[PDB]
Amino acid sequence: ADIEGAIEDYVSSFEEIGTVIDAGDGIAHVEGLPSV
Amino acid sequence: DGQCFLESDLFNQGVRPAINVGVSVSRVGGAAQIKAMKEVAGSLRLDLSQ
Amino acid sequence: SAADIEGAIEDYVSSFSADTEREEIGTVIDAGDGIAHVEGLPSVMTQELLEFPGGVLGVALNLDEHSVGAVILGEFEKIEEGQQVKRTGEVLSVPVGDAFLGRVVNPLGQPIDGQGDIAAETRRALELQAPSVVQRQSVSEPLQTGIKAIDAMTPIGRGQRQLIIGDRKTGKTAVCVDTILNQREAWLTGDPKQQVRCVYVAIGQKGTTIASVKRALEEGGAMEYTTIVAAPASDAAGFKWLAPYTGSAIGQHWMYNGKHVLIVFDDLSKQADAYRAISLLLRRPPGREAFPGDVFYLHSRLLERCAKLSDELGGGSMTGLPIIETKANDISAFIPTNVISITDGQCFLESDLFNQGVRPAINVGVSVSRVGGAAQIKAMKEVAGSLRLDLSQ
Amino acid sequence: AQGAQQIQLMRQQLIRQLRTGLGAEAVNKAAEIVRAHVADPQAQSATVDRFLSELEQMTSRLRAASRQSLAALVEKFDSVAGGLDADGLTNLADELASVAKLLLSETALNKHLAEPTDDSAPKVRLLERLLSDKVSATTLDLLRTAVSNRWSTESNLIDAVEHTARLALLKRAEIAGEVDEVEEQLFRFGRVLDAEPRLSALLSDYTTPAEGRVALLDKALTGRPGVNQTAAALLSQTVGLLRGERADEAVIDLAELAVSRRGEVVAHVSAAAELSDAQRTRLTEVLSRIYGRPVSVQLHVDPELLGGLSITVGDEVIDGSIASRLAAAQTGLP
Amino acid sequence: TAGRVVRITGPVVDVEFPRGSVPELFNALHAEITFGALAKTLTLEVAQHLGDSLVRCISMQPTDGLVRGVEVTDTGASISVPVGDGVKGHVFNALGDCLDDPGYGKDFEHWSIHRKPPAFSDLEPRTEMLETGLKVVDLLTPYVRGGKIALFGGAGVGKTVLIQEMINRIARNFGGTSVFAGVGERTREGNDLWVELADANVLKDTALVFGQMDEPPGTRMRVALSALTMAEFFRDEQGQDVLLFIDNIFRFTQAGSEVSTLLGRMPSAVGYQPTLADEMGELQERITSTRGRSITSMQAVYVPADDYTDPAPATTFAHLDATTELSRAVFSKGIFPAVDPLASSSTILDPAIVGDEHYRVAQEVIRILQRYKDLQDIIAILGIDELSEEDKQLVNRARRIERFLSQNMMAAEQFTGQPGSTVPLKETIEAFDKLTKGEFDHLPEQAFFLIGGLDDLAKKAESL
Amino acid sequence: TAGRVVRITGPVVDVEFPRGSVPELFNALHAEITFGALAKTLTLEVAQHLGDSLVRCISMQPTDGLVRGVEVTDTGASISVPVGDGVKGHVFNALGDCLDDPGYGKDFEHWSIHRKPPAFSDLEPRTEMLETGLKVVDLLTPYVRGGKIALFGGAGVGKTVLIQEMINRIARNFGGTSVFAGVGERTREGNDLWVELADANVLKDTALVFGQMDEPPGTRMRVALSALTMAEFFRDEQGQDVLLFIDNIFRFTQAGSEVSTLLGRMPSAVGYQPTLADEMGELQERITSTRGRSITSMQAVYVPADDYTDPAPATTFAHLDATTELSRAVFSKGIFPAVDPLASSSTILDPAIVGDEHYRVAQEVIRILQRYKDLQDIIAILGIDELSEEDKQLVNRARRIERFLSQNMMAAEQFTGQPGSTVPLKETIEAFDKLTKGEFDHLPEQAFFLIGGLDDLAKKAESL
Amino acid sequence: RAQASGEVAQTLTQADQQLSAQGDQVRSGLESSVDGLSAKLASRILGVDV
Ligand SMILES: Nc1ncnc2c1ncn2[C@@H]1O[C@H](COP(=O)(O)OP(=O)(O)OP(=O)(O)O)[C@@H](O)[C@H]1O
Ligand SMILES: Nc1ncnc2c1ncn2[C@@H]1O[C@H](COP(=O)(O)OP(=O)(O)OP(=O)(O)O)[C@@H](O)[C@H]1O
Ligand SMILES: [Mg+2]
Ligand SMILES: [Mg+2]
Repeated sequence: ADIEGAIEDYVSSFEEIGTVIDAGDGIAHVEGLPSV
Repeated sequence: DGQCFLESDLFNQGVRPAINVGVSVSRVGGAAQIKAMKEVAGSLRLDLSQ
Repeated sequence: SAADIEGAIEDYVSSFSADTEREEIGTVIDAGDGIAHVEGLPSVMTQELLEFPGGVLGVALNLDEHSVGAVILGEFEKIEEGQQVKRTGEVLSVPVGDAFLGRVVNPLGQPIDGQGDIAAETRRALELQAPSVVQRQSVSEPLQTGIKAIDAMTPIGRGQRQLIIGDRKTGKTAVCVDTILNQREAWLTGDPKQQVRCVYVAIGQKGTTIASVKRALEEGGAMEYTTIVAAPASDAAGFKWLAPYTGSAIGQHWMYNGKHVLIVFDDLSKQADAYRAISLLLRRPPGREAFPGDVFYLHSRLLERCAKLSDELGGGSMTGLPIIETKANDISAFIPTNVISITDGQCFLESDLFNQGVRPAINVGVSVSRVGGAAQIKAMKEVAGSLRLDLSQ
Repeated sequence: AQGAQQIQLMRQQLIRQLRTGLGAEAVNKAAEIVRAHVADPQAQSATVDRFLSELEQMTSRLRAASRQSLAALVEKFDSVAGGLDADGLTNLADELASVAKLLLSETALNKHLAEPTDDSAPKVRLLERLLSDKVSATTLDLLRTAVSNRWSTESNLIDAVEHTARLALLKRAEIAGEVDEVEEQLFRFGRVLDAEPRLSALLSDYTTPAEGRVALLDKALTGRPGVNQTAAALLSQTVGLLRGERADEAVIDLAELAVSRRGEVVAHVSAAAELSDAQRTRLTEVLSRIYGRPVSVQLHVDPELLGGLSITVGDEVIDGSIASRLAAAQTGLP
Repeated sequence: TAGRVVRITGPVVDVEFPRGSVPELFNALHAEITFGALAKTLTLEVAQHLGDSLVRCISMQPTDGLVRGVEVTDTGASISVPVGDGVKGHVFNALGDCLDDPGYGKDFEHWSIHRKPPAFSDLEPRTEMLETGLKVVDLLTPYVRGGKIALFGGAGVGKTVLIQEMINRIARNFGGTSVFAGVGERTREGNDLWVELADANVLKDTALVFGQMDEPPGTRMRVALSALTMAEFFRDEQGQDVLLFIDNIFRFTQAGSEVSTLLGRMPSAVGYQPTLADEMGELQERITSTRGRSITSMQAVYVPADDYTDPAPATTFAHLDATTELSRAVFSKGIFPAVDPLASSSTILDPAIVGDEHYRVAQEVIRILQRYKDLQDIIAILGIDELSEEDKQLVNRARRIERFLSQNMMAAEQFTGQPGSTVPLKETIEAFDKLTKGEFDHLPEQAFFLIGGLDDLAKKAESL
Repeated sequence: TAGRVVRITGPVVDVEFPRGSVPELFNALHAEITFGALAKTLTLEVAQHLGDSLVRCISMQPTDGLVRGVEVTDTGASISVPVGDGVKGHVFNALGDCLDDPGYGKDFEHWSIHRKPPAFSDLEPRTEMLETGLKVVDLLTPYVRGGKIALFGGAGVGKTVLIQEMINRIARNFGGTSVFAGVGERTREGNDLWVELADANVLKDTALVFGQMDEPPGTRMRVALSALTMAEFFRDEQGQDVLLFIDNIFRFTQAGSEVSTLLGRMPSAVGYQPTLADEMGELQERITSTRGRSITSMQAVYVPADDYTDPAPATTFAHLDATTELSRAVFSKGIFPAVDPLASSSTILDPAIVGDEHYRVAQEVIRILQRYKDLQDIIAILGIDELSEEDKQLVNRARRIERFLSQNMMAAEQFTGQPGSTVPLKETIEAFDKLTKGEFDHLPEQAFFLIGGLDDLAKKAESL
Repeated sequence: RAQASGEVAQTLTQADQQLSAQGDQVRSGLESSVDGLSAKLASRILGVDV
């Protein structure tokens, strides 16, 4: 139970800048940017 | 073991049931058909197909 | 007599060597249906020959971070999980030499005719680059098929590629075997500039059909200069995918030595099916018609090695007569059109013409030879200059 | 002319059959002589010595992010545990194993902690609010170091924490001076698992509760009075976190990790019979010369080889077995 | 030691074995289904090694009631079937268990159903003609004694009727042994064939193997191999001349496709297994005759959706000496045996084998029929009236030829009542020579239906 | 800093680099193959960034022999090719390595193979006709000087012969530079072209870049870009008129499709890569001419499965000013060059450009041929005599026009033996005006077959 | 053709007889050769003569 509460707090914790983790063929994947 | 093909063309023309002869056939039949019915219907299939 | 029999075994025993080398091993972690994944072998090369315990050879096609996906070239029935896999330290290659004339050989070069071992001169890798644009010369020497239709309308020259394409039972194998038989008179001259050596590659043909072809060649005296690379239906998709390359390598060895070769591939369509099987078993995502994306690169990589080498490379040649079986007379299919675009000309044998009396059933309109007059003697070039267009009209 | 060629081919075929018969008889008789000669212990040792003399003349699965993170975690562990006593190392190991078990069960927490992020503060807060009041300070520091950095996959966090847990017992043995004992005794566990395939396949805690697996282990393998305590603890810890890997392979990898932590590389050697002490030292010296590292030699002596030694280190194998010689002779006949 | 079931996906079962006791491919494994209503000794055939000591196996009996974790014991050898003269006259299933009396054949010699095809050196081309007695077959598709023959067709075209007709023509007077393989066909037809052979006294000379429709794909694909193993034993050990009827061999590839879908292998062109060619060849290459010992095989082939370009027929075409395509068009006209004379072909229809007269008449008949097919485009719209006079005469004798290729078969009696007829090769050649030359253009087309012979042709013409 | 090969799958290789040194997209990496028979330096081109410092690259040379863990070095720049007047008269491969004189261009200026197309500001439509001497091309599909021309055609309908003929007709009478790009075509055709250009003394003004079909997919993708980079150097850095022949541009997209699935891209339409339009547009828009500096581009296009609705030809049609659609129907009819008069089009066929006289004749020919195409259905079945008198006369005109659109081409002397011909545009217009008006209706059809103009038509008519 | 075929068949039969006798004699000699051949093969396999 308390594990679920800690996970809830961690998820509710979330300028915002992300990082390109994957790019190719006109598509780029951007880690981060939780509020995009 | 055999199909009774009901054609829509015959159905619309009033031929009900629309059993399309020739294409329709029974394989395991013939053996299971009372003797009188077989005697009277032997030539019927050929007549209608012609 | 007994002296030679004793001496051969005695020489083998004396030459037997106890040498040991730092061989490196992997372990099969997955097997079935001709594909085996081998964990380990950090230094295995792409398209390297792996040796499985039962003398069974495979080819390492996929090299991932975890496992090496290899195609078993032989009987995969005995490839269990956990078996040791040794690397041959040799890229995919087959033996080559004059000893292959008159023999029937597996795509790996090991004989299956039941006669002795083949005394190969060397080993040629199946993936040597085709002659470049500067290493060739124009196809000018005629290759006489012996068939009036082909030699008059769609002439086949030494070094160019003539796709015999048609439906079932149209005469493709008949045309190719007649071409092979017609070279006996040239062979008997003893002149390497006229001798035409042959390699009849059989792919996915029932063993009795290959036996029929071999009997026809023997009765025509053609096995004296013909090799058969037989990948009969029974053999896994690996052999059926490798056989054209084995035949092309055997022919290329002679080609680069200044000799003229004639390669027949019955059927490149069965090679494409085998490659599709291998790719789908390796779990490559397929392209159109469920074929692997690079089937064109398969048939091109094979056929483009048939070339007329320039005088600086001995002036040899390799004439390719790939055979394609079109389903339902559809020359507009995918693989047929690929092979047509890869080749220098096409002979379209149509069943309708074959039944009408036109034997062999060359649809004059569709058929064409882009070498044309350059692959004909002056006499036939003059008496048959416009024959094909006249017949199409 | 065709008939002449056919009779010549028939003659060649008969020559082939005669040569095949002669070679088959010769190879069969040679195999009989080889088996008779190598059977004597003196000849067997002579072949072993000749083979040794001939020889005398002769994180990998982790991607970039996971590899660097494991390296950094190992560096932090080396810095920390260097000042901890055997009891401290034991506490570190048990807490690391417990948190690894919790992460294995609590997949959501594992994903939350392992999902890469630019700022590690939320991850550290999540780790602290959940474990800071349940585990010791050093273990919490190691967990913070592990979680703060970025991993390629979620499972890699479990792998890293488990690796640190193993290193805890390894350094506990190292300070205790038990390195040789643990190495040899783990090899003995490896042999026992290899000899009992059903047992090794059955220790998979992925299919059953880890408590039951460790209970089976204690009842069967580490319950024997003669086992070294450190090795028993190591293997119990490994099996309780086995995660589907085969127990025999896990133990072999654990022994390899132990010897690597020492620095040496283990080569598995199979021989027709146990070699002499001089043979052992000669083999060790030649193998070290070949591979440029101190080689630990383990003998899997089996009579099937029927002669010289066979060696397997890493992906490389030396094959001097007389059985291999017989196979080569039989297959190489024309 | 014994294994343990870990996954069940329809008739495919994954079994985990100890680290060092993994069974070989095609080994036979035994599991127990203990649920009372359908408890059985499930038989599995190892098909793949998935790694981690797991092997994926194809079930022979339907995996219903099988529970995860049940013990699986490997027999150490592939599925074996009884062999010997004792098998003749009995009905067996895919696994060799006799059906008419279940205890039979346990003590007989057992042969593995998986075997390499005969070495290439032992193969010879068979060219002796097999005079069946059917005009179409004996003229345009001359069957080969010792060669592979096929009867292609869709649903309801006459494949099974032709198979039984060739049983009457060939098997009834055959001097050797016969084997029949019911692969994915009706159990009703299997029972009918059993009673027919018992009545004709041919049963004692034939071994029947049935893998009929209701069975899962495993047996539905291994039944052909079992029947082929009995046929191979008769061919090799006993030196008997063997006949091998297989109805229907397309079901082998269909079961292969189902098993491939269940084994996770990616689908091929139209959903078939990627190894369609390989799995088809590993069987067909075994049906070959060798130098001193003959095996005449006749195989019905299903053409799904009447699509002759489907990968299964396209693959099985390459493994045949004589092929007899049955078409819907010929079947609708009432031209039983339903053969398309143009698509069908034989490898021995060469002047060097069948003779100059036979080849000439066959080629002329094919020419006339090809011209008729080419004129169909105009015949359909405008009719016969608008053709050229030469083409008009050609089409008239083409209709007469097309109808004369029809014959009254013995197997057709049960349908028509009229007894079957046999036409020797010489009479067929003479009759079709006369037909092509136009000597019968004055007779009505109705005279050539199901007539079988020149004398009987004259009889029916007089009747009309 | 150097990378490390991690995964090899056919022509695609994954390379793992350190964190701070991941190569940029389209950079050129160098690996080494040390196996003796296949030893080489393998050029890889980065195509994707997979994350965790992994890049995924296409191999410009076969990956056979490549070993996992082998070092990979970053060049720091995309594949670069030599440019300058030096490239003229020589033969290069896709990487810029000279073939006929190895090491020739190693000291020239090197330009990146990848570069953005000219901005929309610099573009200006081209509306000048390029008279070529072929009747069909000059009449129905006038070619545009400085514009883009394409030769569509199924497999083996004469694309290479026609492109060689147009090389002969344009380059041989043209003072600027010419560039040929043998993208994935037959090597024999390229060798014949090289020999022909050497003999005609046109090679010195021609730069040839070959990536023929024996090469792996990467070379076929990038040979077009290499030749095109040479072309844009001749365009922008020398202000000189340039011809860019590409045979065959479809091979660029096909090579893209071959590596599409290995790169992790889901297939689209009939097996093509999702990025078909994007990639082909990026390549094509570089071929355009900019005001004051013209590239007369002539690119053959292959039509897979002989289906003009295939995505590749359909998407290529939008990048072309002139389109000569070859067809197998015309080729089978014997009307070489096999141009389809109706499906083919040109954007310069406007009465405001070619003149009302040219336009009227072209449109009358198109109308006559379209009516003949419509009537071919009736003629084949109902017959010719059942048509209207006007339609019958139009059918005669149409057959003669179809056969007059044929021409004895210079590069097709091998097909027919007879030498080629050059028909002036005005003579073509007059001849086809007369044909549409019937002044040559009395001559036989064969008089118009493979005849290059009115004088030759009269000579052939008198000969017949 | 028939005469040549018959002559060839007779030659093949005569060879199958005489060559078979020759092979029997050579096999008799190889029977004595086996001992030395096997001894030397074993010596090479083991090394150190023997
Ligand atoms: N020119 C010809 N004249 C007469 N008969 C011919 C001719 N060419 C082939 N045939 C016969 O026609 C049939 C064609 O057989 P062949 O094996 O040559 O064809 P195919 O197209 O290669 O067939 P498959 O795909 O089945 O191998 C055989 O009966 C052959 O004997
Ligand atoms: N010679 C014949 N004379 C009269 N009727 C016939 C004849 N041959 C077939 N038929 C009819 O056609 C039916 C076809 O039966 P058959 O079992 O041969 O069909 P099939 O389509 O080949 O088989 P399946 O359904 O297994 O694919 C027969 O049951 C009978 O109705
Ligand atoms: Mg053939
Ligand atoms: Mg049936």
